[PDB]
Amino acid sequence: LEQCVACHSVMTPGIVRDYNKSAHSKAEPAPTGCDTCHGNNHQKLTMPSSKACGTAECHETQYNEQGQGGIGSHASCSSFAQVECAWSIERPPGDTAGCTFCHTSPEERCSTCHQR
Amino acid sequence: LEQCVACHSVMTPGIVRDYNKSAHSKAEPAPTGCDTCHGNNHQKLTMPSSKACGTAECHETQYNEQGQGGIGSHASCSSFAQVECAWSIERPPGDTAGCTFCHTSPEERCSTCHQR
Amino acid sequence: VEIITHWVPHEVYGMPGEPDNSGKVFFSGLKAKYMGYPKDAQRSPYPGKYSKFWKTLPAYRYYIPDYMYNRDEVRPSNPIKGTFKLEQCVACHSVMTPGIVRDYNKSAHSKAEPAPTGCDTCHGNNHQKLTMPSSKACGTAECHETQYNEQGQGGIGSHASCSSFAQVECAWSIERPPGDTAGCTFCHTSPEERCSTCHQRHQFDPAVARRSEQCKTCHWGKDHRDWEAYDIGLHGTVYQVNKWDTEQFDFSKKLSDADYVGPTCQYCHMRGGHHNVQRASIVYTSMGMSMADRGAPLWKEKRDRWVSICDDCHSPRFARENLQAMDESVKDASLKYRETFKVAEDLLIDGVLDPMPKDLCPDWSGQHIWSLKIGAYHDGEAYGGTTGESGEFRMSNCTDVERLCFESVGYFQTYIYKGMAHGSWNDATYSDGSFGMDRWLVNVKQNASRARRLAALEKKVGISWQPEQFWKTGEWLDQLTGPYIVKNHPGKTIFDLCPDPGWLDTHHAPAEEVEYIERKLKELGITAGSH
Amino acid sequence: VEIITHWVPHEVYGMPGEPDNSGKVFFSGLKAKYMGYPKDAQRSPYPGKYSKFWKTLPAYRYYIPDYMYNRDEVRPSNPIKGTFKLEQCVACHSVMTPGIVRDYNKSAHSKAEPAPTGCDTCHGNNHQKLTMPSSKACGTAECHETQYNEQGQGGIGSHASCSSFAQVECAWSIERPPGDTAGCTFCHTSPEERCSTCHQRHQFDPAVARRSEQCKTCHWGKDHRDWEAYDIGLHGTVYQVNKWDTEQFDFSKKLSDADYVGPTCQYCHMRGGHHNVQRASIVYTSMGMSMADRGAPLWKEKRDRWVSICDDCHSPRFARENLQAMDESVKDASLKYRETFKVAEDLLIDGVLDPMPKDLCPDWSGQHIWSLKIGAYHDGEAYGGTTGESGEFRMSNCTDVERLCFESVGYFQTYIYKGMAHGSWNDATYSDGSFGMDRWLVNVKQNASRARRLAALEKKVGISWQPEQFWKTGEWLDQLTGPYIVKNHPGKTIFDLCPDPGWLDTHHAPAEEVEYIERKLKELGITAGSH
Amino acid sequence: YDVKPAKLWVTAIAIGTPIVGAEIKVGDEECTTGNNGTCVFELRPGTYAISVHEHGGQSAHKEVSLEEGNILFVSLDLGAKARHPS
Ligand code: HEC
Ligand code: HEC
Ligand code: HEC
Ligand code: HEC
Ligand code: HEC
Ligand code: HEC
Ligand code: HEC
Ligand code: HEC
Ligand code: HEC
Ligand code: HEC
Ligand code: HEC
Ligand code: HEC
Ligand code: HEC
Ligand code: HEC
Repeated sequence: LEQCVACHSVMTPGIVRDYNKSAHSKAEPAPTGCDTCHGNNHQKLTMPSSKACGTAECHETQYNEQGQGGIGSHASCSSFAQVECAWSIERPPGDTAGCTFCHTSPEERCSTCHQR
Repeated sequence: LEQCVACHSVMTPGIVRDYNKSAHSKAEPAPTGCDTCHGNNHQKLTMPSSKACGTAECHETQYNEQGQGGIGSHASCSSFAQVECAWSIERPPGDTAGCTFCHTSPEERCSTCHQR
Repeated sequence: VEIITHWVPHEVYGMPGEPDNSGKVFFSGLKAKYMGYPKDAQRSPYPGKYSKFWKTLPAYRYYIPDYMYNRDEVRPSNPIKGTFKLEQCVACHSVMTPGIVRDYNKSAHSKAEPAPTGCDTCHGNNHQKLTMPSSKACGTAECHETQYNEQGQGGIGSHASCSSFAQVECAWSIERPPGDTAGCTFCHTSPEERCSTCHQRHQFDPAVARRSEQCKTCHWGKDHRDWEAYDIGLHGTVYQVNKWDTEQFDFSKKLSDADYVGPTCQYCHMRGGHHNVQRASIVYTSMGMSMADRGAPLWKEKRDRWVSICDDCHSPRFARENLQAMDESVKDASLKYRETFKVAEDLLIDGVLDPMPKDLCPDWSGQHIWSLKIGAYHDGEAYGGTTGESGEFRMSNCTDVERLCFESVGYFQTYIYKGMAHGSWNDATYSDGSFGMDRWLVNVKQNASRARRLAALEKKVGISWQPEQFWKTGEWLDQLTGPYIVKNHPGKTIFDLCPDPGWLDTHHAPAEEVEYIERKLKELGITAGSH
Repeated sequence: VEIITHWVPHEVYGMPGEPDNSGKVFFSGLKAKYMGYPKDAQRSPYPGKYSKFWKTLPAYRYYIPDYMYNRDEVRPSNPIKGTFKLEQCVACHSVMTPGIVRDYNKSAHSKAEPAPTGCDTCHGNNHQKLTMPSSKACGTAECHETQYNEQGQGGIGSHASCSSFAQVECAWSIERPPGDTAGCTFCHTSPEERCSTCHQRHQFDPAVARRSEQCKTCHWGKDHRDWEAYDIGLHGTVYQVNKWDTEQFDFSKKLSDADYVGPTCQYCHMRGGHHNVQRASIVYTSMGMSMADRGAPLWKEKRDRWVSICDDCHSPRFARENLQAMDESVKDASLKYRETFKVAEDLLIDGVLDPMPKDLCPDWSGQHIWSLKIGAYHDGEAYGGTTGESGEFRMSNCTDVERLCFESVGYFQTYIYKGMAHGSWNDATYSDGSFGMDRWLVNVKQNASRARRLAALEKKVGISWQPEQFWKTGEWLDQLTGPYIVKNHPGKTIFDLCPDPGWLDTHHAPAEEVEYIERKLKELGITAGSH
Repeated sequence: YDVKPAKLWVTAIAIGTPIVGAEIKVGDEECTTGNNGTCVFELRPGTYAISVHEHGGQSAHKEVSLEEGNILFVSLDLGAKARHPS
């Protein structure tokens, strides 16, 4: 984790500035660090979805709460509305690029509302 | 310079620990930093020889002093003894690898005697 | 300098044929009936496979204390009687053996709460039925199982097997009379058997254990210049210059949190405080006598892990390429030796070796197998023994050529590996390194030249050269096991006489290591080896 | 590495036939005309039996100062005139030789009341009549008679006789040009003659004298690895790790109160601060070249005393048995040498030794006695010399077989004794110990084989081998005492030419020593030895 | 000395959607997925075989070599046949 922080503190300064402010960094006995969310192997990095945040050991409560939503909620706005979006499928990508960027977020990424 | 120190403090900790102890780091008005000896561009890094240390603005005195040496001195132990070393040339490299590591240092690298 | 035969009271001077164990002065130690080791002295037999031929001294009791001391059939008699409390131990020894109590008192064992780890915890209460605490005693689950188990993780050539394999089944030790090879018992048993290694009894200070010098008392000298290479290298220069400066070397800090200016033996080999000292080693190479390119793609992970250790104070490139130079120096070394062994091998196939193996005093087994014969490379008439069986590799009781080969590979080569590994440039060149192997090759050549020039003359003059009596027998040679076995058990070898399973038979390589090799070999497409 | 014949100005290159003392550079030291030592240089003759043949250098004046400096006939000139007060010595030398005054001012001598032991007290007031203070000067009744007398209690091979016997009657030193063996004068004279030994001038600090390293300057190297054995052993490991930790080693304490974690040379050899360093020694064994079972009942009381010293930090049993192991190593070592010697002796008796002593350059005495001949054991025509007379034991001016024998007993064997005595297991085995003797035995056997094979061939072909000229004469050989005596005093030996009584004539073993041995031999019923 | 165990996340997907009630086998350890479709395993260093089974009859396999203190997220898709009503 030390290495992630040190290297990125210069490479992507803003991310480290944000991380250091976050409760995740201060957590004990062990912090929720870059490696906890992204992995240790730089050749096998991963992007943490809502499923990653919503693990039983972490924030299952919020994941399950959100997941209670029906059609047209934050629970389905990617899986239904966007993944089966008529216009997006119909057209060249880029025509409706913004739709991917907007619709997927609430369901898939918990950096929504509370920014990473 | 800040970036050299911050990144290497974790990547190569010992070097930064050493650097911080050195008078070079404390020098004013401007410190003799990693960039001063190695360069700013990480794709165009350089290793500082005795010539680099012995610049008029820096330690010309010690460079000139050492350079007063004749044959078989610290002034010629690389350029003569090693560069024209019969056995080293004759043999596969590795047979006499140690000779390169030992002979070049006094003449070429001022990290001799006072460690980097 | 003379062999002084004056001044010393005349009445003590030893005369020819008088026992050596009389204690009389024999000048240069000559003309004395070799009486041999006190076979009557109360002691224990060594454990293991070659138990029956293991001649032991009393001193040997302390060195494998589990078998050689703690048994009711082997325990030495003690003048002091009664079963004592801890307060009693401490009161009495504080004047009887004062140094021990000063030590124990300094130790944390004495302060431990609620109950202290006291003399009796490690030795017992009954002063008649006293025990000596082995590694197992320290390494109880209740106590220090962690470090014990860590250490036991070690494979062959480690602190986990250095007694039970390398010593209990030590060729020469068995062959020779004890005392000849006494130092071998005192040095090999310690790490595996006695946890007072590195952190000395009875103080057991981790602070002093974390010091490089601790390793020197074994890792020095003729067949492993570990200390000498480290000490004289720039790491050792840094170490010696700084080791008492607390801003540079703080020995109180645990290795985990250790931020020295330069590395210690422990910093690299006992990284994290891991008691398996071999935990970071790439592959076992018989002391550096066997050859391997450790930089090769096969060992890429293990060499990368090494680069991760150097990483603390150097750029990966610097270390990576430095550890490469070692590999080259290792490869160029085995080149030289191949030419050396060739010159030696030729004299045997040609048969003009002076003398041949069959003429020499029989080896520890009683066989007349070639010295330098490596079983898994050599087979035939001129070699001797069964298929795939090696000779008794040694520097003793053999030709100069056989000697200068062993010397070259088993000493001088090991200065290039350990010399280059540790940053001593001279140990791998001028100081009996590469240039030493050079020297020996010249010496081996000339010693073949002479052996040929002569054996050619004796053919063209028609003399049949008889190997001298001193190759067969001699005052010392006669004391060895070979001559005994030849005479007493004529239709058998030492292996025939000692049938029981060896250490190798019971102790295997870890599964995770075999797996890694197979994976990396198929990964790169390189075939495997034979049996 | 080349013999560099460039860069340096040619004007200073020595050409063939030119004097070596010209100051010109002779490449590889070749082609120079040997001029020898400056015999016009103001100096002193050496004292003792062989004064006439003792070639001396000016520097030697300091080393046996009573005879070589303090006599009016010998005292060197001095550019500074006048007789001075102490204040004047200090003031002038504080600038002229700053370090000496710095040391003096730190010393207790300077602070002493009512009057200080000043420069003048030790050197004199008259600058034209300065003297160098010997051990006799320090050991005056008014001063340090105690330490002088203590040291003086030592027998042969002690600090009491290392100048007067060992050095003053040193065969090799007398035989050779001075400078060849200059180091021997500088090393040997000191303990007996100069009390600046151990506690350096001009500070004379007992605290620095208590440090183990003090002994290393003399007690190291080829023929006595005393320091090396101690240093690398666990005692030396403990020492190096702890020596600067005041809690483990307090050098301010007197040796009577020494409560170290581990022992120092002084702790064992100078028990209680006694200056007779040999006090605890069991029996003199000629540097350990001669052999004795020190663990034999004969020496029970003396061995028990050693156990009393080890007792401080070990159980009696542990120490006793460890020293028993030493005894066994010593006995097994001489077993090997007996085999080695037999090979060499057989070559002489069979007359096939290449060459025989008669064809070598004459020894220091001017005789052709066999190098390895021990007068107490050897007698015959082949050995040479009168009955009971020994040869000049040497590694020089002899055959390889003679040389290797000297090396085996004179170097390697001593590593076993000193090694085992000080706890260096590798010094007793791998590091030129037991296995050193093994290697040399092989080397001797090979050399014997070759010499016998040549002799056999020469007989059959009808060549009578004429020993080469270089065995008899040579640039160095010609400068020795041997050739000079043969040429200039044809019928006589050095003993004839130096008839004065020697050290052995005036110095005998103490009454108590003879008394002890006689008592113990009667007690055990062992026959007394011969002359 | 403490050997820091590796942490392995295994996510079971059916063309994007998480599989609920799938069983993941890693070494000797078993986990039946919740709403996440994700199981977290704490494992000692070594080579392991990951297998994801679901009651439809679809399986996914991956072999993984874990070092000391490794963190790895593994995402295995079992295809459209692994998607079941309700
Ligand atoms: C026999 C198998 C052994 C036992 C039991 C123990 N040791 Fe050691 N040891 C060594 C060092 C350099 C240290 C310091 C380690 C560090 O800084 O992390 C230690 C430490 C211990 C400790 C303290 C436990 C702790 O780390 O908190 C214990 C209880 C311990 N050791 C037990 C060095 C060596 C060594 C030299 C090579 C040997 C042979 C052993 N230790 C063996 C044992
Ligand atoms: C973009 C990343 C969003 C942010 C930030 C917030 N919401 Fe959202 N919300 C978003 C989408 C794409 C959808 C549904 C799309 C679909 O599948 O039809 C929603 C849904 C809601 C709803 C439900 C609407 C319905 O018709 O039932 C509500 C009430 C809602 N969102 C509220 C809401 C609030 C209060 C937010 C701030 C805290 C918020 N959303 C953030 C996209 C995004
Ligand atoms: C290795 C990196 C060295 C260190 C550290 C020191 N010296 Fe050195 N020295 C070294 C070499 C390779 C050579 C000469 C090689 C050659 O071209 O022949 C020298 C030379 C000297 C000399 C001159 C020797 C001569 O024959 O004229 C001296 C007097 C000398 N070195 C002393 C010296 C001292 C005192 C050092 C410590 C402060 C020192 N050297 C460091 C290699 C290295
Ligand atoms: C003597 C009592 C020892 C001390 C003190 C230390 N070590 Fe050791 N070590 C010793 C032996 C007898 C052996 C192996 C013998 C054998 O069975 O072949 C070892 C082994 C090692 C190794 C492994 C070498 C290899 O596998 O080829 C290493 C890396 C090692 N030892 C390092 C080491 C260090 C760093 C020590 C000080 C802390 C140390 N050893 C102490 C004997 C002794
Ligand atoms: C106290 C000041 C000591 C005296 C006097 C002697 N020894 Fe010692 N010895 C001492 C220590 C602190 C140690 C280190 C203990 C450890 O755990 O390693 C030793 C070590 C030895 C050893 C080697 C260790 C072993 O194999 O057990 C030997 C063989 C040994 N000591 C023997 C010995 C003998 C024979 C002594 C008298 C001449 C002697 N020691 C003196 C502390 C002290
Ligand atoms: C780190 C900077 C090291 C220090 C300090 C010491 N050694 Fe080492 N050692 C180091 C390396 C990189 C290697 C080579 C490993 C490889 O296989 O490539 C070694 C080698 C050894 C060995 C042989 C190990 C083997 O063959 O498996 C031994 C026994 C050993 N080193 C011991 C040792 C001792 C006693 C040290 C203190 C003086 C020491 N080493 C210092 C790296 C480093
Ligand atoms: C000038 C005074 C220097 C400053 C400031 C820093 N370093 Fe340096 N560095 C210097 C020398 C003379 C050398 C030796 C060069 C050679 O040719 O061998 C170095 C070497 C390095 C290295 C590589 C060698 C190694 O140990 O791995 C690295 C990676 C390095 N230096 C990095 C470094 C950093 C990060 C610094 C800032 C803190 C720094 N150096 C300062 C001279 C000088
Ligand atoms: C050189 C100046 C010496 C110093 C410093 C020390 N010793 Fe010595 N020692 C020296 C000589 C030349 C001799 C004897 C030479 C001879 O005449 O044979 C000795 C003798 C001893 C002995 C007796 C050896 C024997 O065979 O009986 C001992 C035990 C001894 N020395 C120990 C010793 C110690 C412990 C010292 C340090 C305090 C020490 N010596 C200093 C030369 C020198
Ligand atoms: C090394 C082998 C020594 C030689 C040679 C001499 N001395 Fe020493 N001396 C030595 C030691 C280790 C010590 C300290 C011993 C102790 O008791 O702790 C000493 C001490 C002295 C002292 C101080 C006496 C006291 O009060 O304890 C004196 C005055 C002294 N020595 C004088 C002395 C003289 C006159 C010597 C020449 C004959 C001499 N010493 C030789 C070590 C050694
Ligand atoms: C105590 C543990 C010792 C320390 C520390 C040192 N030595 Fe020792 N030495 C010791 C013993 C038990 C013996 C054997 C004596 C015997 O005959 O049983 C020795 C031997 C010597 C000798 C030879 C003396 C002789 O009589 O022939 C010498 C010259 C000697 N030791 C010197 C010496 C020096 C210089 C030491 C410091 C480095 C040293 N010894 C350490 C016990 C101990
Ligand atoms: C009286 C004094 C005691 C008491 C009360 C204890 N010990 Fe001992 N011990 C004593 C002596 C004099 C000796 C040495 C005997 C000799 O060799 O001359 C010992 C010896 C030991 C040993 C060493 C045994 C050996 O070398 O093989 C040990 C390990 C030992 N003692 C331990 C010990 C313990 C644990 C005690 C308390 C229960 C204890 N001793 C009491 C003297 C005395
Ligand atoms: C159980 C009881 C035992 C046994 C059999 C041994 N020791 Fe230990 N040891 C023990 C305790 C409770 C402590 C105190 C610190 C702690 O709780 O861990 C120790 C201490 C040590 C230390 C560290 C000393 C220090 O930090 O200053 C060492 C290095 C040590 N012990 C080693 C050791 C060895 C080598 C033993 C066998 C010979 C041994 N111990 C026995 C508890 C116990
Ligand atoms: C080098 C030689 C030397 C120069 C040539 C001279 C003349 C001597 C004299 C001797 C003699 C004689 C002895 C006695 C032993 C014998 O077998 O003849 C020898 C002893 C010796 C020891 C004692 C070691 C022991 O007894 O255990 C020591 C400490 C010696 C060291 C000096 C040395 C100082 C560094 C140098 C140079 C020589 N010796 Fe010696 N000496 N010596 N020696
Ligand atoms: C090992 C060898 C080596 C490897 C092969 C090479 C090529 C050299 C080169 C030389 C030469 C040339 C000299 C000059 C002298 C001559 O006679 O040719 C030699 C000097 C040398 C010294 C100087 C000592 C002095 O002048 O008093 C030093 C300090 C050397 C040490 C290095 C060494 C480092 C540990 C290693 C390896 C070699 N030398 Fe050298 N060198 N050298 N040398």
